[PDB]
Amino acid sequence: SMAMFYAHALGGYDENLHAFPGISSTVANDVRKYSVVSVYNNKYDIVKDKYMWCYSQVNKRYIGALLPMFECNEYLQIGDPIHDQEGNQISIITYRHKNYYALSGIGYESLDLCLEGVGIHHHVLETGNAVYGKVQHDYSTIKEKAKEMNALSPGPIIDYHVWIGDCICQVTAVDVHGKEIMRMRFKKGAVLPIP
Amino acid sequence: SMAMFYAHALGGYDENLHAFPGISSTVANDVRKYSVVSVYNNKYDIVKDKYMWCYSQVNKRYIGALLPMFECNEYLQIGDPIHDQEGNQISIITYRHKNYYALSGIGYESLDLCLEGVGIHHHVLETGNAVYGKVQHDYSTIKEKAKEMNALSPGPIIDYHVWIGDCICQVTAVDVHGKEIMRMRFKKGAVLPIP
Ligand SMILES: Nc1nc(=O)c2ncn([C@@H]3O[C@H](CO)[C@@H](O)[C@H]3OP(=O)(O)OC[C@H]3O[C@@H](n4cnc5c(N)ncnc54)[C@H](O)[C@@H]3OP(=O)(O)O)c2[nH]1
Ligand SMILES: Nc1nc(=O)c2ncn([C@@H]3O[C@H](CO)[C@@H](O)[C@H]3OP(=O)(O)OC[C@H]3O[C@@H](n4cnc5c(N)ncnc54)[C@H](O)[C@@H]3OP(=O)(O)O)c2[nH]1
Repeated sequence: SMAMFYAHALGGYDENLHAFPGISSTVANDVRKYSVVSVYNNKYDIVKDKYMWCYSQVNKRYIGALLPMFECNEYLQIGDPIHDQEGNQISIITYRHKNYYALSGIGYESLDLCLEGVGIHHHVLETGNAVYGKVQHDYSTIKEKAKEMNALSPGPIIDYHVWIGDCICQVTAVDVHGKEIMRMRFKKGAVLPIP
Repeated sequence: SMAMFYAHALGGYDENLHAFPGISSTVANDVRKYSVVSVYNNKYDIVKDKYMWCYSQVNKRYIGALLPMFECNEYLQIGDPIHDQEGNQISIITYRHKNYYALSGIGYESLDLCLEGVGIHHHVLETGNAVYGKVQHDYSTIKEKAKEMNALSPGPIIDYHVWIGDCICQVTAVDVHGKEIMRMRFKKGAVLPIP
């Protein structure tokens, strides 16, 4: 039966289907393996070694992941089918950053959250900056901040912070005092979508 | 002057130094770029496309990461220097899995936690299994469990679970009801150390 893809931005989230950033689908395509994709008889190259951090928030559920992206100067519409080089539909158009479009599916490093009670914020990580909790700065400032917060007892997580940089991505969680409760690091460079 | 490396297992953790699994160091070596290392003038090959999830727990702080590993049939002792091909020390022996040794430093995807109040548990992710919260099972069972828990309101995180598989690694966090509050996925296969 035909593979279906529903755009979350058009109210298409379905908990029974596979969940990717901006997409609920009846199939689960591993989109890491594609170097070329097709949209309406036009071929586009997947960018090597830089990705797009994409996320949707549907039904108090956060669905984020590092996705492959391809360069296309033409305007493509949300929901347009994306094909492989054998005519199979593998995704739909979702997110964009200037002339780059995300290829959503089973992609790279991902973050899923239950959004009730916590907040989430997205930042561009400036090159050369280190990250602690809800702040980013030069290494020495961050190191001194971390040592200061070492005296405090950890409280419950209230906010998550996503840091998207040219060489690395990170996700931190803080309590009400700004103490870093958790840090994950994704060793890839990426960009954020532009609405 | 001279790069220093201190083994956490020998009480060497220092908050003022760079922190990696099992190591506090005065330098931060990016160990992703090495394909061969030297220990006692003998060369060993870094394993392609499979890694070791290593962690130490020091001063109520969890320091884990996916690290490169190399195959060595000889016995190497914790703290023994690891060199590159040019004779420079880049790391020390830390963790082992039979004939594989971790190369600790700035590695691949990482997880840092504040251990006060929450617990952390490590699991081998069986091939073909999906993960929800504190359980791993076939896809249909996991989807059905997730939908059941979708009705519950999320509570505070009390436990983290690390899932190390042959093709993927995941970290989830659960509340007291077993509801999944958070999921990160690392798109790499790995093994756990054997004590
Ligand atoms: N979406 C997604 N992104 C990835 O980057 C990725 N990498 C691997 N996999 C695995 O592919 C198999 C299915 O193709 C699954 O074994 C999946 O393993 P898993 O990643 O271990 O998660 C178990 C399911 O459980 C899902 N859930 C998690 N929370 C919920 C929820 N509240 N309601 C409904 N479903 C939930 C979770 O999304 C998931 O199911 P879906 O594929 O249908 O999305 C991925 N899946
Ligand atoms: N350890 C480590 N593992 C990696 O896989 C990695 N990938 C990149 N980097 C960056 O390298 C620069 C320094 O080499 C830093 O900019 C760092 O970016 P960042 O990872 O953004 O910075 C947060 C700093 O701050 C550190 N802290 C975090 N919590 C504490 C604490 N309680 N006490 C003391 N320090 C703490 C945290 O470990 C850290 O500093 P350290 O290197 O000294 O470990 C890594 N660092």
